[PDB]
Amino acid sequence: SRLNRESVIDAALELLNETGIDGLTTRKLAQKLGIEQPTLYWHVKNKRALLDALAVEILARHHDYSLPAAGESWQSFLRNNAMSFRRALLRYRDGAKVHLGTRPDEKQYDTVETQLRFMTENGFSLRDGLYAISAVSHFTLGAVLAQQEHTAALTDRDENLPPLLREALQIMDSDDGEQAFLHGLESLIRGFEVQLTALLQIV
Amino acid sequence: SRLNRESVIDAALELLNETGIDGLTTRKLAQKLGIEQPTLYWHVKNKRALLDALAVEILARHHDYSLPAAGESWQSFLRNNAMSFRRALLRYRDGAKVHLGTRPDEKQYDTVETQLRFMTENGFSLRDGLYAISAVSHFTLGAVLAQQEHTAALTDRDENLPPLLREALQIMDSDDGEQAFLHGLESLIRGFEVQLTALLQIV
Ligand SMILES: C[C@H]1c2cccc(O)c2C(=O)C2=C(O)[C@]3(O)C(=O)C(C(N)=O)=C(O)[C@@H](N(C)C)[C@@H]3[C@@H](O)[C@@H]21
Ligand SMILES: C[C@H]1c2cccc(O)c2C(=O)C2=C(O)[C@]3(O)C(=O)C(C(N)=O)=C(O)[C@@H](N(C)C)[C@@H]3[C@@H](O)[C@@H]21
Ligand SMILES: [Cl-]
Ligand SMILES: [Cl-]
Ligand SMILES: [Cl-]
Ligand SMILES: [Cl-]
Ligand SMILES: [Cl-]
Ligand SMILES: [Cl-]
Ligand SMILES: [Cl-]
Ligand SMILES: [Cl-]
Ligand SMILES: [Cl-]
Ligand SMILES: [Cl-]
Ligand SMILES: [Cl-]
Ligand SMILES: [Cl-]
Ligand SMILES: [Mg+2]
Ligand SMILES: [Mg+2]
Repeated sequence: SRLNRESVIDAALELLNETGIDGLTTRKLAQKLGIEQPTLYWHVKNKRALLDALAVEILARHHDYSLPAAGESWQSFLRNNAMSFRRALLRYRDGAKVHLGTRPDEKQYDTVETQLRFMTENGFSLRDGLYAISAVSHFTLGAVLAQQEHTAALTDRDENLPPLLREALQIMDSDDGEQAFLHGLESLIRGFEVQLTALLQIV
Repeated sequence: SRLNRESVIDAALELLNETGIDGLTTRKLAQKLGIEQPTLYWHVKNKRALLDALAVEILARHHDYSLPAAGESWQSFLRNNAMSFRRALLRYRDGAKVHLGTRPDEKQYDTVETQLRFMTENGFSLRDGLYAISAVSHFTLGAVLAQQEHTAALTDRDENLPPLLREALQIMDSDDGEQAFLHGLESLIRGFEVQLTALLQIV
């Protein structure tokens, strides 16, 4: 079939949902595109190059809150950005693992620069603005990977549970982690705010 | 060589540091133990069972702040627990990926039950206590995986960087993520505290 960049990425994402990141191979992508492995090679040099592109294209296609709205507070921006980032990572099997270890791509430079600038224009130093963006990013990726990797490992396999653990697993498994993620996200944003507002005051 | 559980785990962790989680195979563990693959099989049924055990044994051996000190505040306990958890995950190559998707093991039941009880005895509901423990856990795992997966992907490969990104990458890469992790950890703990102290007050 068609091997332009957009068609390759469509087929790779389709394959990702069927196989997960570990079982995703260029050999299985060739089968799905109806081509021989050396044909695919001209287009897609290895698995690493494929994963690097998927990580970019998943946010391009499905992360619709990269940028603040005109006049939006930094608190509201981080909340909306994290909810969007989370949605985009969950939309594909092993989506957080696909994002992990990447750094912003050249196609993302204007986006991420605007996010860092916006934090500095709302009274954060670059460093404190970066620490908040990194904390939100790590917390959101951690929460998604815990969800996704939990699903995954459920293709492996106690009445011996002590009672608070038993109840805690009941609670954790009552949604895709949305409740726990949103509660933690408010805690993190509020902690950022207490720090920003404090200036040089002992806090 | 010796194939008791402790010797197998010693050799597997040694192998993990040489290969990483993706390149860790029962076939390479057999070579390192000087045995045939069917000998190893009697001891170690597959990679999943090995990873599940390593995840438990890494914290058993190297996470020394599982439990609060007598009279320790919940704030201090979460901080010390997160710093210890982080140290233990970083001690082996791909250590966070080894932890990911596991749930507490039977050998960890008394430990994790004590942690959940301790949060409830410091005025959290089980649910709000679990949300704080999960947020700390997700944030810490996210921060470690970002570090570890960054190292990993550096076995793949711009003057075009816009200036705040360029400076942000300089900052991020000035340590193993310790500064950014500790700053975010204080933000999260303080947000937990503002929530706890608020009770039913609008906050
Ligand atoms: C500024 C970026 C950055 C800076 C320095 C080192 C980095 O590794 C990063 C990122 O990896 C970023 C992302 O991946 C974003 O998810 C990212 O790329 C992004 C986006 N494409 O819209 C986001 O929404 C961001 N968000 C907080 C989850 C986040 C970026 O802020 C950072
Ligand atoms: C209570 C545990 C739990 C409850 C319900 C579902 C879960 O998946 C968990 C865990 O996975 C826990 C851990 O892995 C700990 O890291 C965990 O097992 C642990 C330990 N062995 O000492 C920790 O120090 C904990 N810490 C916050 C990082 C954390 C545990 O609190 C939780
Ligand atoms: Cl066609
Ligand atoms: Cl074509
Ligand atoms: Cl195209
Ligand atoms: Cl491949
Ligand atoms: Cl990452
Ligand atoms: Cl600027
Ligand atoms: Cl011996
Ligand atoms: Cl033996
Ligand atoms: Cl033993
Ligand atoms: Cl294997
Ligand atoms: Cl996990
Ligand atoms: Cl109890
Ligand atoms: Mg990123
Ligand atoms: Mg765990």
